Amino acid sequence: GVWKYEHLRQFCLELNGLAVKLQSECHPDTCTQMTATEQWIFLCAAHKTPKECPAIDYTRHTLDGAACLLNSAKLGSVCRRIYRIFSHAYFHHRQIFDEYENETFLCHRFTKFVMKYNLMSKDNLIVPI
Amino acid sequence: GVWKYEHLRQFCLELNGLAVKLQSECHPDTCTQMTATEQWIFLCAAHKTPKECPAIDYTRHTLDGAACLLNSAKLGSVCRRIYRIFSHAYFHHRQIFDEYENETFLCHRFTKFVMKYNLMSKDNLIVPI
Amino acid sequence: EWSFTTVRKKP
Amino acid sequence: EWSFTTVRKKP
Ligand SMILES: [Zn+2]
Ligand SMILES: [Zn+2]
Ligand SMILES: [Zn+2]
Ligand SMILES: [Zn+2]
Repeated sequence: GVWKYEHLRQFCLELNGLAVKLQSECHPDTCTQMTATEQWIFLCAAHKTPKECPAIDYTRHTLDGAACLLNSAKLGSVCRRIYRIFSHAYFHHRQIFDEYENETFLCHRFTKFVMKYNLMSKDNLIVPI
Repeated sequence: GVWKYEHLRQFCLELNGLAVKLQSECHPDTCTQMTATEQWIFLCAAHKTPKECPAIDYTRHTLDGAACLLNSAKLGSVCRRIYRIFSHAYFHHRQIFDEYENETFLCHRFTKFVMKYNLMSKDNLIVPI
Repeated sequence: EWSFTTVRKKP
Repeated sequence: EWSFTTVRKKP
C-alpha cells in the first residue's frame, strides 16, 4: 500500500511538466471548462463546493491538491481527477499531448499503474494507449 | 424556490409511512445492502464516510438526514437518495410497495415532482409510474 | 445529506 | 482532493 502513494507522487511530478506545456495554449477564454469528449463537464474539487474551473485552473488546482494529499479509496479519487488532465489534453490539445507522450509515455505508464492496482474503473480510461 | 423545500417535506413524511411498512420484512440479515436492480450498491451518506448500511438502515438514516436538512443543488442530492427507498422497495419488496402505492400514489407524485422541478436526472427514474 | 458532485452532464 | 462516493458498481 505504501508503494501506491509513492509511485503516484512521481506521476504528479511529471504531470506538472505536461501542465506547464499546456498552459501555453490552454487558456480560460477558450478552454472555459474542464471537458474531454462527451457532454460531461468536470467540476474542480479544490474548493468548498465543486467549481466550474476553466481547464487550466482545474489542472493546476487538482495537481496541487494531489501533491498536498500525498506528502501528508482516497487514492481512487485523486487518480480519477488527475486522469482528466490527460483526457483534456488528448482531445483538446492533441499536438501537445502527442509531443509529450512520445517523450515520456506518461499516460501509458499512468494507465498501466491504475489498472495494475485497480485504482480507476476501466470505463474511465478513454485515452488510447 | 421556497415551494421546492416545502413540498419535499410532505413527501418525506409520507415516505416514513413506507419505511415503517418496510421494516416488517426489510431486515439486515437478508437486505444486507442498499440495492435496487443492477450491480450498484448505494452507500449511506449519513456518516463521515459513505457506509454500506443495510437497506433498512440506509432508509432510516437517509430520511432522517432529509428531515434534518429541511427544517433548517443540495435538493438534487436528497431527492436522488430518497428515491432509492422507492426503487429498493419496488424491486425487493414488490408486494409492500404495490400496497402502499395503490393507496398513496407516493412514488407517482414524487416522480412528477422531481421531473417538474428538474431535481433528478431522468436516467435515475427506474420505477414505473 | 451532504453532497460533492464533480461530474455534470450537459443539457 | 476530498471524496464522497455514494454509488459503487459490483465486481
Ligand atoms: Zn485546454
Ligand atoms: Zn479549481
Ligand atoms: Zn429490503
Ligand atoms: Zn447509514
